[PDB]
Amino acid sequence: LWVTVYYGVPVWRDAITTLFCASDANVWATCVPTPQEMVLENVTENFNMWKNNMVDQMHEDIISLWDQSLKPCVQLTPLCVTLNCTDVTGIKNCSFNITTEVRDKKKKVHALFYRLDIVPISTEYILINCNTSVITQICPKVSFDPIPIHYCAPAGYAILKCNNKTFNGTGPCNNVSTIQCTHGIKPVVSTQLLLNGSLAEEDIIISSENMMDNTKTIIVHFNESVGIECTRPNNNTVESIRIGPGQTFYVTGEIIGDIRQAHCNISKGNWSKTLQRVKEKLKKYYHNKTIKFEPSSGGDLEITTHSFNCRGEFFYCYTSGLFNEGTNGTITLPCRIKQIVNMWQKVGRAMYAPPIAGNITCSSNITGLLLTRDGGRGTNGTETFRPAGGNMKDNWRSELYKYKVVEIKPLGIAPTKCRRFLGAAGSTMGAVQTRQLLSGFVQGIKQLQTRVLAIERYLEVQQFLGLWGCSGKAICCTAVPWNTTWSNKSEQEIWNNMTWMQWDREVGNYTDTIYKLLFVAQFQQEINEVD
Amino acid sequence: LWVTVYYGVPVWRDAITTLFCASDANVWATCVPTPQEMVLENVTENFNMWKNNMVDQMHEDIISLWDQSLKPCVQLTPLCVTLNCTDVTGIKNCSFNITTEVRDKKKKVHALFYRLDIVPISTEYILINCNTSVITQICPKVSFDPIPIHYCAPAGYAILKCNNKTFNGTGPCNNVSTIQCTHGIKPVVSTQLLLNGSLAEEDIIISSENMMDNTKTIIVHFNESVGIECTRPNNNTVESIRIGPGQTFYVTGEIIGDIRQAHCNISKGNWSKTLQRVKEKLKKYYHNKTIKFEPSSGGDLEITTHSFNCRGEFFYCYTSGLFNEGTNGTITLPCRIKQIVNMWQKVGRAMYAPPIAGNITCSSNITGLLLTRDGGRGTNGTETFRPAGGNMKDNWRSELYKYKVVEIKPLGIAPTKCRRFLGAAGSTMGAVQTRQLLSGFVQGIKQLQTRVLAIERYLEVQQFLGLWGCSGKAICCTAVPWNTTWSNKSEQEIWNNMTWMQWDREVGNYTDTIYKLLFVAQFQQEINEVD
Amino acid sequence: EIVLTQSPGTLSLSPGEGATLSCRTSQSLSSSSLAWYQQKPGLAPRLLIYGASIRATGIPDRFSGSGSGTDFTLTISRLEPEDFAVYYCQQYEFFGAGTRVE
Amino acid sequence: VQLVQSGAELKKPGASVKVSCKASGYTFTDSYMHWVRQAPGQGLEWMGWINPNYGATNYAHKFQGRVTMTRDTSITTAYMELNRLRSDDTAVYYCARGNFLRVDYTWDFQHWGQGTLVT
Amino acid sequence: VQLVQSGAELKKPGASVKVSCKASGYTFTDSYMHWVRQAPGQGLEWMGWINPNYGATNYAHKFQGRVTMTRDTSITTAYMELNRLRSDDTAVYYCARGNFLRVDYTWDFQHWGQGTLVT
Ligand SMILES: *[C@@H]1O[C@H](CO)[C@@H](O[C@@H]2O[C@H](CO)[C@@H](O[C@@H]3O[C@H](CO[C@H]4O[C@H](CO)[C@@H](O)[C@H](O)[C@@H]4O)[C@@H](O)[C@H](O[C@H]4O[C@H](CO)[C@@H](O)[C@H](O)[C@@H]4O)[C@@H]3O)[C@H](O)[C@H]2NC(C)=O)[C@H](O)[C@H]1NC(C)=O
Ligand SMILES: *[C@@H]1O[C@H](CO)[C@@H](O[C@@H]2O[C@H](CO)[C@@H](O[C@@H]3O[C@H](CO[C@H]4O[C@H](CO)[C@@H](O)[C@H](O)[C@@H]4O)[C@@H](O)[C@H](O[C@H]4O[C@H](CO)[C@@H](O)[C@H](O)[C@@H]4O)[C@@H]3O)[C@H](O)[C@H]2NC(C)=O)[C@H](O)[C@H]1NC(C)=O
Ligand SMILES: *[C@@H]1O[C@H](CO)[C@@H](O[C@@H]2O[C@H](CO)[C@@H](O[C@@H]3O[C@H](CO)[C@@H](O)[C@H](O)[C@@H]3O)[C@H](O)[C@H]2NC(C)=O)[C@H](O)[C@H]1NC(C)=O
Ligand SMILES: *[C@@H]1O[C@H](CO)[C@@H](O[C@@H]2O[C@H](CO)[C@@H](O[C@@H]3O[C@H](CO)[C@@H](O)[C@H](O)[C@@H]3O)[C@H](O)[C@H]2NC(C)=O)[C@H](O)[C@H]1NC(C)=O
Ligand SMILES: *[C@@H]1O[C@H](CO)[C@@H](O[C@@H]2O[C@H](CO)[C@@H](O)[C@H](O)[C@H]2NC(C)=O)[C@H](O)[C@H]1NC(C)=O
Ligand SMILES: *[C@@H]1O[C@H](CO)[C@@H](O[C@@H]2O[C@H](CO)[C@@H](O)[C@H](O)[C@H]2NC(C)=O)[C@H](O)[C@H]1NC(C)=O
Ligand SMILES: *[C@@H]1O[C@H](CO)[C@@H](O[C@@H]2O[C@H](CO)[C@@H](O)[C@H](O)[C@H]2NC(C)=O)[C@H](O)[C@H]1NC(C)=O
Ligand SMILES: *[C@@H]1O[C@H](CO)[C@@H](O[C@@H]2O[C@H](CO)[C@@H](O)[C@H](O)[C@H]2NC(C)=O)[C@H](O)[C@H]1NC(C)=O
Ligand SMILES: *[C@@H]1O[C@H](CO)[C@@H](O[C@@H]2O[C@H](CO)[C@@H](O)[C@H](O)[C@H]2NC(C)=O)[C@H](O)[C@H]1NC(C)=O
Ligand SMILES: *[C@@H]1O[C@H](CO)[C@@H](O[C@@H]2O[C@H](CO)[C@@H](O)[C@H](O)[C@H]2NC(C)=O)[C@H](O)[C@H]1NC(C)=O
Ligand SMILES: *[C@@H]1O[C@H](CO)[C@@H](O[C@@H]2O[C@H](CO)[C@@H](O)[C@H](O)[C@H]2NC(C)=O)[C@H](O)[C@H]1NC(C)=O
Ligand SMILES: *[C@@H]1O[C@H](CO)[C@@H](O[C@@H]2O[C@H](CO)[C@@H](O)[C@H](O)[C@H]2NC(C)=O)[C@H](O)[C@H]1NC(C)=O
Ligand SMILES: *[C@@H]1O[C@H](CO)[C@@H](O)[C@H](O)[C@H]1NC(C)=O
Ligand SMILES: *[C@@H]1O[C@H](CO)[C@@H](O)[C@H](O)[C@H]1NC(C)=O
Ligand SMILES: *[C@@H]1O[C@H](CO)[C@@H](O)[C@H](O)[C@H]1NC(C)=O
Ligand SMILES: *[C@@H]1O[C@H](CO)[C@@H](O)[C@H](O)[C@H]1NC(C)=O
Ligand SMILES: *[C@@H]1O[C@H](CO)[C@@H](O)[C@H](O)[C@H]1NC(C)=O
Ligand SMILES: *[C@@H]1O[C@H](CO)[C@@H](O)[C@H](O)[C@H]1NC(C)=O
Ligand SMILES: *[C@@H]1O[C@H](CO)[C@@H](O)[C@H](O)[C@H]1NC(C)=O
Ligand SMILES: *[C@@H]1O[C@H](CO)[C@@H](O)[C@H](O)[C@H]1NC(C)=O
Ligand SMILES: *[C@@H]1O[C@H](CO)[C@@H](O)[C@H](O)[C@H]1NC(C)=O
Ligand SMILES: *[C@@H]1O[C@H](CO)[C@@H](O)[C@H](O)[C@H]1NC(C)=O
Ligand SMILES: *[C@@H]1O[C@H](CO)[C@@H](O)[C@H](O)[C@H]1NC(C)=O
Ligand SMILES: *[C@@H]1O[C@H](CO)[C@@H](O)[C@H](O)[C@H]1NC(C)=O
Ligand SMILES: *[C@@H]1O[C@H](CO)[C@@H](O)[C@H](O)[C@H]1NC(C)=O
Ligand SMILES: *[C@@H]1O[C@H](CO)[C@@H](O)[C@H](O)[C@H]1NC(C)=O
Repeated sequence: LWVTVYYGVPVWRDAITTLFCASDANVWATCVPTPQEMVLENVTENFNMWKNNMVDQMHEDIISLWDQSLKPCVQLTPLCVTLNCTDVTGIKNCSFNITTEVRDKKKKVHALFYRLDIVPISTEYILINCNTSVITQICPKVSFDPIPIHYCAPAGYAILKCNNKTFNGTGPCNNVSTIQCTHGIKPVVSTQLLLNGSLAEEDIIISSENMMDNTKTIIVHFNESVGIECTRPNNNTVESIRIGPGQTFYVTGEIIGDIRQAHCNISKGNWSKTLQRVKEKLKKYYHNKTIKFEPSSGGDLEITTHSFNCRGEFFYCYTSGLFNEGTNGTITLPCRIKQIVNMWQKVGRAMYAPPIAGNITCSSNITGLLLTRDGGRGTNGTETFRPAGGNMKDNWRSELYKYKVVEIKPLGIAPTKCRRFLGAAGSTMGAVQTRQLLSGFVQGIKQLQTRVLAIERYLEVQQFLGLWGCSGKAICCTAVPWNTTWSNKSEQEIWNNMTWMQWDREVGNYTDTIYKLLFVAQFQQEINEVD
Repeated sequence: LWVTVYYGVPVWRDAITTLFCASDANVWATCVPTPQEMVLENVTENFNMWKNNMVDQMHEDIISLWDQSLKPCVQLTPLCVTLNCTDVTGIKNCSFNITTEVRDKKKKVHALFYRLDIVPISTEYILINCNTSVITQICPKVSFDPIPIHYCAPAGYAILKCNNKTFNGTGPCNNVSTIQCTHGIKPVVSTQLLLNGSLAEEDIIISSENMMDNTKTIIVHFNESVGIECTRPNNNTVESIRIGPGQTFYVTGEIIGDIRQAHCNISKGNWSKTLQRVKEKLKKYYHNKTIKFEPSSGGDLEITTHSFNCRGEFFYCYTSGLFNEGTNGTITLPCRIKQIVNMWQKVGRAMYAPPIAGNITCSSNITGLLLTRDGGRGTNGTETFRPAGGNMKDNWRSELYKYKVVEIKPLGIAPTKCRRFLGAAGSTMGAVQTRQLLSGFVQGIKQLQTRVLAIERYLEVQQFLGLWGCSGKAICCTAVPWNTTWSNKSEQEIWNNMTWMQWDREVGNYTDTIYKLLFVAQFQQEINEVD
Repeated sequence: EIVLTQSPGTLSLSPGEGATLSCRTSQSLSSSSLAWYQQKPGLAPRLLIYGASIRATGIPDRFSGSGSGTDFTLTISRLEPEDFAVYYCQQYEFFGAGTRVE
Repeated sequence: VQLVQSGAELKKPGASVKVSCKASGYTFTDSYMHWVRQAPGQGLEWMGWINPNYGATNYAHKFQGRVTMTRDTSITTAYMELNRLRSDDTAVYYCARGNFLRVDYTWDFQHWGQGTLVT
Repeated sequence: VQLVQSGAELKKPGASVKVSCKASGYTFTDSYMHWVRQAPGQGLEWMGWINPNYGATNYAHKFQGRVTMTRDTSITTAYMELNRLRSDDTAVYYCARGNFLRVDYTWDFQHWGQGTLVT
């Protein structure tokens, strides 16, 4: 048989590439608005939720957008002054002086600051993280709502989604689907309970890199949402403080009525039913032992409490009432409001979240749960699972676990007799390239780099084909005979009962071996023609 | 004979193009880490060290990286205050007050400043260049070490290196070599003695644009390194001063022990031997006269003294003991430490180099020497050479003098009978294009512009070939006959004992003359085919 | 719960001999989950092999090891005088008792 | 890697010790600071690890409730406080940096500090 | 190009003159400020040039040690100080900007100032 070059082959390899956000018609929609799906029969791929790259790109893209969106906003470096704070409870009435819009005049102002937002230096205080970070007020009239964000692959790449319902996150998938853009991924911020996520279709899904390793957070996806309604019941009045030419500093002031506590309600009915289901499921994935739950260990109020972000107000709700051992009721959780918060900890940056008049309410759907396992030689056959926080990428591993990014690779060199998107991935070689697959190779600075790179890969494949005498045609018979050492297989074995992927795995060792022969054969043919 | 188009020809022309730094696995390695070399037999090229462009790009890329690296660093605009300075010698104990991290509180602090870093306004002083420039502290925990930097050419270009040992910098080269990436070029900073450079292989190499012109620095490369060990022996203690939210200002304070002088040792053995060799060599490149040396003229301590940068401390060592007229010993040079330095003089910028606890030592290898020539009608037959400083590009002309950047130019139109990297540069036309040369045309914003430009040149050559009926083939016989006016030469003269370069020089006048005929001939052929 | 028993014996040997050491694991784990440690008499322990086959920096060539599933093994070809100290097999979290060489 | 630990002292029943593992010369934030208990002439034990960027800590089942592991990142010094010590707490105490610090992802404790032999 | 020089005065043996060549209306930093001595009804002479961004100066062999050429860039005024003048120093003094200022790289002095006839 003789070498034969096929262009537009449905095969791929794992790779790292720049994607781009799309969103739907704000911090995110400053992304270009759009989602086709096609099932891939007979295809099995080894997915990996943990060694993925879309989480490591989603993290950096959240950092980049949060830094970009907070550049034309106020900087509270003039506000780092001594604060005369008295009791108004966890709230302090703080009086201080400022350099007003007329610079040679000083004005005394008042503001209600929470005790978590100030540290002492008596009654003299300063705003927390002034002497380590540069606080930046979150801009009003620009909402920071987590709108759904799709991830569309660039030219020459594709995204495979695993449709197996019981898929835990690692290993083979029963049947997959190539898509352009992922589903709406709300970029939520949480610590111990994943909020507003995607529910599991049929069953509870538990995942870790290795359960016997204890430094590795265990993700648990609920197939049934648990309602959670939470609220800040204080009647705040927002006061504007002018500190410069167009810079305004919004503070709380003069709460009206009772100073009530922010609480976070969960229902004792659906909760502990879902938790008993989780307990039943975690019985099987270990040696038989009693499965039961403990509160969080010591740590930063950022990890010891279920934190999130509701309407720009940062809640820190204790979860000791959830993970401590059954009828209808309510599991009302105390919460602490924090204004100066530094999430995704950047040394030298903070964030003053401005206050809101009236009250707010926070209704969300718990669709997940992050856990960890205590170790030691504790015997007694009971495993103590505590909630775990920090390492923010986990919150986006729960939404990017079905997806995988693959690099499409043409030039599937196979032998034949002659000489001289991804719909057919699982199909055998016997019984379309130009119509469907090949046209999909061209159809800020990040998304410009990925498009220039798409152009380079299209030219670095088209030039190879042109140098192998294949300028205008997709299938070429070539003048290089098929060696016996290149895993010699019969035509029956190859073009029947064997898919393109297994063939790609078969002769991956002979890359840059047939290529040199093709170059020199084309050059020999042309130099014979000219002579 | 008939016109014939060859694609992948080994010829080139001098051009200006964007390169890119590579480095090896910091300011520079924030560059993408990698270097093939191939000798070019029978090739002579007219190199020019002075009208080069890599020095004018290396200068701007040092400016760009030094500006980029000093953006997230402290700005000492609050520190421009009155300084109560007394004697501690060249060092002054200066006490002053600052606006601390709490803005409505002032704190008195102390600091040891050199007398060169302050100017009077008594005992009241201010930091030098406050009222003309914005001082920017060089960031600690980011080393500014001059790591070796390679220069790799983009797609479609190449770098020729001259391997002739006695090559002074101008004129023909005996044999050259095409490379991808240059050798490790340490971007050192010096004034009168080139430090840590590349030694000459066999003999001392002297260079100027024109020696009879006196405004033009004479570079001298030593083929033997001269050891030079230098040191700041003061036992400094660094004190941190907080001036803002995360901004720290590092000062000297409380020297322990004797206040000793920074000195720079050279050996009187190897020096004046190397200088006698330089004298012998400079006897020949002028009319016969006695060759002998004088100290530097008047000028800024930046040019009157051999300056450099050792571990971030800026030394200014006087060289009057070197260029003033023989046995073993030491030539110990006094030095003055300067913290506030403004090199590559940018109006409105400075640089506070932070201090270091303990002592430091500065062992380096003098591999070069910059000189100039006094003029006048001085008679007596003695030529007075003084060291010369400033014009920083000279320090990188000593490292980028063997290299030259060339633009690869296909479409080497030659006549034949028929009708219808750089390895073979010096080879005759009789007795490879696709295998070796053509695949090398595609294989920040600067390095993205140069790659988009590579794509444009590949499309502006491939489109030309496609419009000349040469879509998939590299060698084309065409329907345009070879005029007698296009320097008509026989087949024997052209395809034997004549290289591609001389042929390119022969018919360079007829660009955009055969091209129009090729366009109209292809269009005539196609319109005949359709009719 | 992962039980890491170790073989008995005190290995009354002289310099220049060899030594075979072994550690058992209670579950079918891969080779990456087990490491070996020198335990000196009263100084800080150091690591030789992590992953059951990959040596560590600053360590001579005389130590090698292999094993998959159960019955992991360490072998030393030339016992220098400093090598007559205790040796520990480390799991994820539970260390080993430590086989003895005199 | 420089780890500079503190000094030991016998603590009576009901006291509290605060041992430190002051680090220097590396990225302290991206580094676990596992703690290890050496029983006297006996096998080691795993006290617990502390991620220092968030304080997220996990102790052993044996010492769960009796120990607490604070960390300071400004001066890049991790802490370990042990209350309610008894006379059976005779041991040595070291701090090990590993768990993906080295090439392998599994717990591969390389650098160790100076020891602390609180009885 | 505007060059505004200063006024002259006869200087006795041992005095010091400080003549100026105050420039305006161009890039003073990227411009040499060569000095030229006109002997009385005789050929010219090259006193010396001064690069003003660094002060790097080169004088003639005749006046090496007796002259000094300072420059000020803030007010874009170059200086030339001559000490130890004798009665044989009768001449005129002008400042010429050239040496690649014009198209040609070689010394092509175009614009000249106002003259100064210190005897
Ligand atoms: C999980 O998902 C749930 C469901 O999506 C989220 O809960 C919603 O959060 C949004 C965004 O914060 C809430 O929208 C806000 O509601 C407020 C009340 O709006 C009502 O009342 C006003 C009159 O006062 C009517 O005009 C309006 O139609 C409603 O009837 C408003 O205060 C907010 O408006 C403010 O923001 C918008 C930005 O879009 C500005 O344009 C406005 O000027 C104004 O500043 C806003 O509309 C919504 O109410 C919540 N729904 C429920 C059912 O509670 C959870 O937040 C989410 N969980 C997490 C952790 O993110
Ligand atoms: C021409 O070329 C020579 C040779 O390369 C250069 O001289 C070297 O310069 C480097 C860079 O400044 C010097 O490296 C520095 O050395 C110091 C001493 O290190 C010794 O001691 C410490 C213990 O104190 C040991 O750990 C170490 O192994 C050595 O034994 C250190 O103070 C420096 O470390 C500092 O910088 C690094 C940045 O890489 C930081 O990571 C550190 O935290 C710390 O801040 C540094 O290593 C080197 O010693 C010099 N060599 C000699 C032989 O003198 C010349 O500078 C160069 N000339 C010019 C003009 O550039
Ligand atoms: C997530 O699901 C995957 C499967 O989709 C689980 O992989 C399973 O891993 C265990 C070991 O951790 C395998 O057990 C052993 O495998 C070897 C071959 O590798 C075999 O020789 C042994 O007899 C034993 O079976 C198991 O086969 C493998 N697959 C399946 C289908 O069970 C993974 O553990 C799951 N993890 C989590 C955290 O949810
Ligand atoms: C560096 O080396 C080059 C040669 O590689 C030197 O070029 C030489 O330049 C001089 C004039 O400066 C030439 O002398 C004259 O050349 C003309 C022809 O151009 C000739 O007609 C005269 O008789 C006389 O020879 C010389 O030929 C030329 N080349 C060589 C090989 O000597 C250059 O001067 C060197 N410069 C420095 C500063 O090192
Ligand atoms: C993909 O789905 C298939 C079923 O379509 C899973 O195969 C079996 O599924 C049943 C029902 O959940 C389990 O009891 C069996 O243990 C599964 N077999 C094996 C060999 O695991 C398959 O596991 C699914 N893949 C994933 C990753 O969950
Ligand atoms: C989520 O999964 C659980 C566990 O499989 C489902 O609970 C089962 O519900 C069926 C309903 O017919 C009962 O027969 C089973 O006994 C339940 N199992 C347990 C363990 O209680 C639950 O229905 C699923 N939820 C959804 C929305 O599909
Ligand atoms: C929060 O406090 C404000 C204080 O002004 C309340 O607004 C007042 O509401 C009363 C209702 O009787 C009106 O008569 C006043 O005119 C309102 N004042 C202003 C300035 O608007 C507000 O109602 C309080 N909110 C709640 C939920 O109690
Ligand atoms: C939590 O999930 C439930 C469904 O499980 C959501 O209830 C639906 O909300 C949509 C919103 O478009 C309504 O159109 C449906 O009628 C609701 N379904 C039912 C059965 O009530 C609920 O909104 C989710 N909660 C939040 C806060 O988003
Ligand atoms: C390139 O090298 C050749 C020798 O291989 C040089 O040619 C002669 O070299 C000798 C030895 O240095 C000199 O004495 C001759 O004067 C050289 N001849 C000429 C005509 O110059 C050649 O000069 C070298 N090229 C350069 C630029 O140095
Ligand atoms: C650097 O070049 C000089 C000058 O050619 C070399 O010095 C010569 O060394 C040889 C050694 O055999 C002596 O015979 C010559 O007399 C020396 N010349 C002079 C003018 O003194 C020196 O060896 C070269 N250095 C290197 C490292 O190649
Ligand atoms: C530079 O001065 C410091 C001042 O502290 C010296 O450090 C002291 O060194 C002595 C040596 O006997 C010790 O006893 C002190 O404890 C050290 N003090 C501190 C704070 O570390 C240092 O040795 C001096 N360096 C030199 C080269 O003399
Ligand atoms: C100056 O150059 C000499 C060689 O001429 C360097 O000495 C060598 O340094 C390397 C460093 O890797 C050592 O491995 C060699 O053994 C040294 N050679 C000899 C003959 O001693 C010297 O290091 C250079 N100086 C500096 C400061 O870089
Ligand atoms: C704070 O304000 C009260 C108002 O009565 C005043 O008496 C007190 O002195 C202030 N505190 C400080 C520290 O200035
Ligand atoms: C603030 O400034 C005012 C200026 O009138 C002064 O009266 C007051 O004491 C200052 N107090 C504080 C706490 O900064
Ligand atoms: C294949 O994926 C499709 C997606 O539409 C799904 O309906 C189907 O159940 C999957 N196949 C199996 C065997 O689960
Ligand atoms: C919250 O504010 C709304 C708006 O007026 C009011 O109707 C409601 O009673 C308030 N409730 C609480 C609990 O603060
Ligand atoms: C999958 O394999 C079956 C085997 O019977 C075959 O009929 C089917 O066509 C294959 N899938 C595709 C997409 O060709
Ligand atoms: C083809 O087979 C021959 C058999 O002799 C062998 O020598 C040669 O290396 C093979 N070619 C390649 C490219 O593997
Ligand atoms: C400088 O400090 C000394 C300290 O004794 C003080 O007496 C003196 O007045 C100060 N100088 C000025 C100008 O304030
Ligand atoms: C600096 O400020 C302090 C404030 O206490 C004042 O005492 C001192 O005189 C001021 N001195 C100088 C020199 O700026
Ligand atoms: C040609 O360059 C090579 C580079 O390896 C060098 O060895 C050789 O000496 C050069 N030729 C001549 C004649 O110098
Ligand atoms: C320099 O510092 C080192 C470090 O302690 C010391 O050993 C040496 O004696 C010092 N020497 C001088 C000359 O300052
Ligand atoms: C250089 O010219 C000689 C002339 O004899 C020839 O033999 C040699 O092949 C040429 N070089 C190349 C690279 O072809
Ligand atoms: C070709 O030669 C003829 C001779 O008559 C001349 O007129 C014509 O201009 C030439 N063509 C070109 C393109 O030079
Ligand atoms: C300054 O910052 C440190 C951490 O770097 C913090 O512990 C300290 O409390 C801050 N200072 C004051 C006065 O609050
Ligand atoms: C202000 O800057 C000028 C140069 O522009 C300098 O000569 C002068 O000394 C500076 N002023 C003071 C008070 O030092």
